[PDB]
Amino acid sequence: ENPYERGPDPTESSIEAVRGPFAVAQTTVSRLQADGFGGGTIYYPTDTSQGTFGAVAISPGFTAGQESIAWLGPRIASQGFVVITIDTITRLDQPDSRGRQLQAALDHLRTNSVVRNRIDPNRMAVMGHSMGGGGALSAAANNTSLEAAIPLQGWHTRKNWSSVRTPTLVVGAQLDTIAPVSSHSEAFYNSLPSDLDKAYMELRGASHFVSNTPDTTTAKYSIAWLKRFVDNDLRYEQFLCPAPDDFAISEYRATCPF
Amino acid sequence: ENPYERGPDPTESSIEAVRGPFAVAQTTVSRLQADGFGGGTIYYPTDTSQGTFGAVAISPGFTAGQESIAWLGPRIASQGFVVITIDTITRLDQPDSRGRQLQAALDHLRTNSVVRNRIDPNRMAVMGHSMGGGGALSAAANNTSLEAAIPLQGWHTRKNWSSVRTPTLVVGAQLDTIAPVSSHSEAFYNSLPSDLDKAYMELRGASHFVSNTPDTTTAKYSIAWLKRFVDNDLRYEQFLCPAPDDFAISEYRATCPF
Repeated sequence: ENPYERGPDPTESSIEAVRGPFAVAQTTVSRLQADGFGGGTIYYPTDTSQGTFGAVAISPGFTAGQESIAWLGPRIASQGFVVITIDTITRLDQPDSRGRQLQAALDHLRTNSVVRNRIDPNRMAVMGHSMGGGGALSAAANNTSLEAAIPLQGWHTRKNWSSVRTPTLVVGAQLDTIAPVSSHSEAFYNSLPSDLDKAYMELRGASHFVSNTPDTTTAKYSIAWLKRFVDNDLRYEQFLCPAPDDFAISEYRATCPF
Repeated sequence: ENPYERGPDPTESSIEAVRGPFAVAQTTVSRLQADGFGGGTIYYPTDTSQGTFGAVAISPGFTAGQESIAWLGPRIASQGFVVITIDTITRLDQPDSRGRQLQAALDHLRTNSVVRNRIDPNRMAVMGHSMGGGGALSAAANNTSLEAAIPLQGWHTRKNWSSVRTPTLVVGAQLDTIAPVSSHSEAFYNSLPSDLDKAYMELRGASHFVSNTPDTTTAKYSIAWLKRFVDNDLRYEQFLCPAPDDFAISEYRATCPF
């Protein structure tokens, strides 16, 4: 029996829902309380009766604040995760620094009074938009114990991710002109190791900013990826393997079965 | 230019070599000659043309002698370091006492006629196996001027190392049942300050005693860590950031960029 399974068996409706089965609360980490990042908001399930949850840190991109990624916080946490949306030390920080800050935010959770007993500190994951997605890849490259990484329209000068050992879902936007998929997202996917459990999902017709307001395709597959790899939850593989038949997806690759 | 750089530009071959680019000589410190430790062997480079070298002290574990870590002495010294492998005052000394003895051995070097003019006493580091690695962590916490610390399969009853200010590489052995990584090595790493330059390297399939005979993965990354932090040698950051791909490493984390 998988001890990390949380919540009832999933369906298309359950993974598409704006709020999953877990009621959520939130707490604020001030810039002064944040060591190594710019503060953030932690969203967590209030129901502790099924045990501890994996933890996820999410970074915004260049010039952006938590508000550009905030919707992901409670939408993911309500599926059974402790999720921190961060602000960066400055909004001009580059991807490598964003990766250091994502790790600092995860480590903050280990001692945070509100959530220390709610997380399984051994099961953590990273996500981010654009430079924040470059930061998520950097954080995985620097920490092979992370269970999942999800760069959303990621931007980074670093194109070679052969060092990553963390299952990674790369989400590109077809019409992205800021972090074009050919030179960013797809290049990242192609340099991740052949053997790694990974996937590439390109969002049809989407601009670079698709992640900055609610997008059901982004949410449902991020949830499935986090469930499958943070929780080792085999109930969620069905949404990723084989490729889903989804008009919202213009290209797809995945190393199924995982 | 960094005045502390020593030796040719590094490669995987050079950091993996049993003997690096510097020829070495040795001198013995008798138990009677040793103030605050049980004696030792000092290995040092004979090439003085680049100036003085940083110094490193290495402690064995409980019940063990210098011979259980001796191979590390000339292997590290041949990369450009003055390295003393110690015996402890008694074989039953506990971790904090081993830390005091590591510092005493380092402080000995400035009084030793053979090597006193070969060292930079402002650039020193500590290492040790099991209780000796607990001693290295203690010595680091108790001397914020130390430049690097490397506990190898460290054992300590103290799990909270939040006061350490010295860049630390924690080397775990995946299958260790004596100082299991979950309750020793990883607990130490997780409690080191988030802001500290630090790394955790887990040796795949390794037992507690992997450090007691030559292990190339242990040597190469210890050398890279000492270079990066004792010498501030940026030529060695490439081996530590991002996670190396070695098969012999089952897990790696580091607070890159340093």
